[PDB]
Amino acid sequence: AKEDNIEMQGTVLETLPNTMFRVELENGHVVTAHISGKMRKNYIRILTGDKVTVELTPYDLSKGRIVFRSR
Repeated sequence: AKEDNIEMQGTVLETLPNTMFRVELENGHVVTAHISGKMRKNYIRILTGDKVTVELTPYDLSKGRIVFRSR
């Protein structure tokens, strides 16, 4: 409605500790992201350079998360 979270994704540049994504965004900046928890165990597998989603907030632009497969 007003301050909602946007899907606004990237290129995986690192696959981080367990299965996370140090992603270069569509805006040109590096963000830390995880996938959305749910699909991890129907394991929809990805590596260092895959087409990730990365949803983020209005306020905190340094982070993100693979919501639904959009790129």
